[PDB]
Amino acid sequence: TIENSVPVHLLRTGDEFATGTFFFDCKPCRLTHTWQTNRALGLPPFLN
Amino acid sequence: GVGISTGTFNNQTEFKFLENGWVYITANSSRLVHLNMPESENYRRVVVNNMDKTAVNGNMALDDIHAEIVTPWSLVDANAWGVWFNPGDWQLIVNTMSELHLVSFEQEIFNVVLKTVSESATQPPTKVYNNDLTASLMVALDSNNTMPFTPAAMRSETLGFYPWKPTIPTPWRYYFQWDRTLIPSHTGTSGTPTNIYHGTDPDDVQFYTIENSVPVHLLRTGDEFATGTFFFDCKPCRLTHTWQTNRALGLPPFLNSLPQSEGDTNFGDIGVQQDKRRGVTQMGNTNYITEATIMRPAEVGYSAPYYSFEASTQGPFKTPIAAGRGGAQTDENQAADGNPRYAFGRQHGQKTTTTGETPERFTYIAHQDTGRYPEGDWIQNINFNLPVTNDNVLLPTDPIGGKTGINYTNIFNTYGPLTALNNVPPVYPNGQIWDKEFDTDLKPRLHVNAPFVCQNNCPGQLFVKVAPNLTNQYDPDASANMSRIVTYSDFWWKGKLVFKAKLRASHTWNPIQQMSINVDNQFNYVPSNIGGMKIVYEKSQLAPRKLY
DNA sequence: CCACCCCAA
DNA sequence: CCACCCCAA
DNA sequence: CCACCCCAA
DNA sequence: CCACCCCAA
Repeated sequence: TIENSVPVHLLRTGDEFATGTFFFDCKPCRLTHTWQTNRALGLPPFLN
Repeated sequence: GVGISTGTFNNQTEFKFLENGWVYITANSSRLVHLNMPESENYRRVVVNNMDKTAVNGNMALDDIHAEIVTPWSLVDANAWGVWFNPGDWQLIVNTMSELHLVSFEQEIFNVVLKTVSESATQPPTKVYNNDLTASLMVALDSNNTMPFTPAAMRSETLGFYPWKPTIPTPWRYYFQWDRTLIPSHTGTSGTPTNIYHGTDPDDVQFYTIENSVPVHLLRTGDEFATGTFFFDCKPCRLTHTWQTNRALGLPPFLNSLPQSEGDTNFGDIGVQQDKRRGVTQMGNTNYITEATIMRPAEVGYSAPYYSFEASTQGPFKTPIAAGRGGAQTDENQAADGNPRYAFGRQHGQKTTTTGETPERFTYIAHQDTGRYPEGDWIQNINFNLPVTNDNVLLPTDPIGGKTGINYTNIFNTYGPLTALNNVPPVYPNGQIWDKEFDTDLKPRLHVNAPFVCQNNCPGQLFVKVAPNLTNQYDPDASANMSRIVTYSDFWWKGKLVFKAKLRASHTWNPIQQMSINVDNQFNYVPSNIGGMKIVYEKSQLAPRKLY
């Protein structure tokens, strides 16, 4: 129940509700993709 | 310049004994490398298609199709155990020490020599060797590891393990995105299954170039190229093995009855019935508390599919495994617990006074027992109600999928958040030392090729090449590839690898398994009347330890 | 820039 | 005079 | 007067 | 004027 657990701000017309600034502590996302399997790893054979 | 020396030779193994059983192991390997002129001074892109082996509709693990690009640049790898120690040093670190730690690494190249070959077609004809004191050597360091990583240990294209023996770098090459499809097919599978070389996904086109990405240091005769000192930030390696399973964990039963005479035949009986024994089980059905039933804190090692040849966009490839032994090396499956296999020749073991093109190898079998005997398991009904009945138990012998040879063991994967594990021990000589790490957000817990896996960037590859020596005729607007002066160069390479490890104390009563010289070893560690040398493989972790 | 089979009189 | 695919630990 | 199988958190 | 199911980062 929101009424019970969380305050409610009674806004009218001349009222502004604003949050704060929420800082995030999560891991980066990479704009890169890996195209290597298990057959594209290491020192290929030597072609005689 | 060309008058004086640039470096010194040192292939010494220094043991700096510190305080608190701590030692300093600085291995130096100064080998003299030889290198010839690259065929082509041009980069190539080559496709390998052995679709003559993958048609028999039996052979699918013989897929040798890949797309590689050749570089005129000749690489130099020293990422091996055999290059840094001899059979004498190892025995020390193995018998005396407990755990080993990797520290520094610095390479140094000196006494560069470049000679031209003059072919005097006269009778024999004859060959006249000279010095082109103005010639050059092109050195390159990938200090920014911009390029792929090709550990040349995998394919025994390392450096000689005998210092008094001149060696050769490996022609550099790397993978280029090759797309394929190949469906399995047994001896019976009628018609031609499916197998093709799509080509290349335009997305995954990485065409590298050393000239462009990495500086090149043009060395002459009176120039020395030296690296720095590379500090390593990787996890320790343990010179200890765990011999504890799940049946050798905790407080054993209390034996209400003990023998009164000798013999390993006279067994001390507990003296209580299985469905009236006190303790804890992970079952809510039974009342039987057995050494197999009882609840143990976790599970040692895991059980995965064996000879489980997966596949993706590049083609099929086997499923790795990180398991010790399990079962007396008289009862293996050298497969289930994936035991490495090593093939070298003449320059990395094997009898020097040998002949032909046939490697020698060994299937290294560790000491640690986390491995399994997948021929003594079983899956039965929730009701237990044994003695279990057929229809109520799927055993190893019982086929799965209707085919004989197959099992549930073959398709089985018991890896739980309760799986305990120990990394892959060093495999000396041959074996690898340290190996870069995957650039995937999620990373493998441990590698199967190297005891050490660096956490940050690792040493940059040293690419060694010969500079083009040109004649009086050269037209850069020609279809053909000019004609250069047949030039080669030999240079001395030195290495300083630093290790820091701890000394083992005695805590049992029974001596521990050490390394020694038998009447069957002797002539495995000494030259022969002709000067026949070879380095044998020897177990790393041979000293007990407690898992719990 | 040689010391007691290593680093190191 | 090697650090995380550039300059640049 | 209990710390990571010794002395020795 | 948003921090780890309350007051209360």
